[PDB]
Amino acid sequence: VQLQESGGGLVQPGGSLRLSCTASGVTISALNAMAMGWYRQAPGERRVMVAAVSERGNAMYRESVQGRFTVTRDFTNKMVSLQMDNLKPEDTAVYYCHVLEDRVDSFHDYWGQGTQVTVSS
Amino acid sequence: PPEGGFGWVVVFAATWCNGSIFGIHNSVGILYSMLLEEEKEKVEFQAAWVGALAMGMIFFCSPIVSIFTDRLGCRITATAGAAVAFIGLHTSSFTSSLSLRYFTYGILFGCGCSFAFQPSLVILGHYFQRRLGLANGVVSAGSSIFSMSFPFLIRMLGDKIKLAQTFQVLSTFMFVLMLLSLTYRPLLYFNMRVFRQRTYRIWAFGIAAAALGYFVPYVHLMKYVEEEFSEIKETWVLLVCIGATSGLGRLVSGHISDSIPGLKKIYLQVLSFLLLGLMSMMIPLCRDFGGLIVVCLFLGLCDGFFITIMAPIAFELVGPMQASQAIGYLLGMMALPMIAGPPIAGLLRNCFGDYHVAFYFAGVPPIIGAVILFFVPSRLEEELRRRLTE
Ligand SMILES: COc1cc([C@H]2Oc3c(O)cc([C@H]4Oc5cc(O)cc(O)c5C(=O)[C@@H]4O)cc3[C@@H]2CO)ccc1O
Repeated sequence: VQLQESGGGLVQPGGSLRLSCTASGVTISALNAMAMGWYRQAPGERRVMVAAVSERGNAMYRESVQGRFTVTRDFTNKMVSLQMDNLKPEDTAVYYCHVLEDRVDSFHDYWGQGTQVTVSS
Repeated sequence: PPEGGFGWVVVFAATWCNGSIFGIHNSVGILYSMLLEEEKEKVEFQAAWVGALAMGMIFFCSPIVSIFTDRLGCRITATAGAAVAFIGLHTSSFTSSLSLRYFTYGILFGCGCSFAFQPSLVILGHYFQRRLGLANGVVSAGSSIFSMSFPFLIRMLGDKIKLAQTFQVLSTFMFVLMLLSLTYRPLLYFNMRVFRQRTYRIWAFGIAAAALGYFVPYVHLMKYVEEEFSEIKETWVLLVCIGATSGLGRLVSGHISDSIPGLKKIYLQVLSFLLLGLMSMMIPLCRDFGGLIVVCLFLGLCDGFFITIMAPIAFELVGPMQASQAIGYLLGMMALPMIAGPPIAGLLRNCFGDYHVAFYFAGVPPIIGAVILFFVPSRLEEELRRRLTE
């Protein structure tokens, strides 16, 4: 699995931004058994997951982003879309596309090119 | 694992174990009822409480049996349990006395059956991995037929002999089970390691919640029939229908479970709980015997789709090493609600004069359990939650 397209944007506080891309280096059938998500790393912070889409389609969010952001997945297109509504200055951070697979007593993880999202007044 | 070969004799031994245990438990209760009518007390509640205690000890003592299994071995545990059960059944033949009956039957025989039961479930996993569902289905269908055969046997072949010799006759099944237990061969305190898994914890809690009202129909339908539209002289047909349908459904469910990968097998139990709840809530409304005959088939199907599939799901959830502890604690949790249910149904019957409210209230816990089971986390969802929390 490979995550290539990347994205980003710049907006004022209270604005919005959207991201969407298609993965590569993996078949659609194999990907359908894999979940997709987004990571975050602001300056001086550890890399953590913020939102993800489960195999059954259940979307889960971290407390900092839950209630504002929304995520959707296009299974056949190998795409996941992140919608960021009501952005704030604290949201400024680098985000990476992420994929996960289930395996016997272990998992397989993938990372994508960093995406730049900043909020400034 | 071989998935065959020597596993079939072990399958036969487990079938014998389950069939003998449940057949004896069902037969003694029937025998007590006849003697109660024939002879006056010389007690009223204790007569049934002794049988209830004997039935409940099997599930209540499972957590203790699990550690003995893990420490000594399935063969040794089963042999010791069979020996203790044989001793209890043989000693029950002594002169009639409520105090001595309490001990000899409830404690000795109950604990012997408890020690003999869990290893029978654990052993199969050492030989069948790709066909474990089929193995369990065969074992459960054989157990159903064997258990159903007991009263049909003794009620004719007893020759009206006194209750004293019935225990002596029945002890031979425990002796033969003790001999057969040697077939088990190996191939692979209070730590509570299993309860770490959210999936297992939720699954066990849901099954325990359903167990409160799951067994009310199977216990009280044959007596509600005698109370409403009692004119039907063929009332024994329902029992045979339930038994045959339960055997067929157990076999079919065992075979089907092999084609469903991973934790998707829990959907079968969810559907079974929903169907049983709806059917139990409907039972009071049916006014045709030919229709109630239809309800019996669905009851039998749900019975199999619930019972047969528990052990494979435990193996899937907690691997082969922790399956013994998982099953033991599952049975320990199930022990109390299934004993509490039918007494509450009888109390409601006494209060209201009919079983309508009893069935209405028995229909709910299965639906609650189905709702609980519908939200068991997925394998990827657990990791996603962990990442989001960290
Ligand atoms: C004293 O009052 C009560 C009486 C009853 C009776 O009703 C049922 C029933 O519907 C199903 C079973 C099956 O149970 C199993 C559970 C397992 O975990 C694994 C198994 O293999 C089996 C089997 O094979 C058995 O066929 C047993 C019984 C009880 C009489 O035997 C229930 C609750 C009460 O409170």
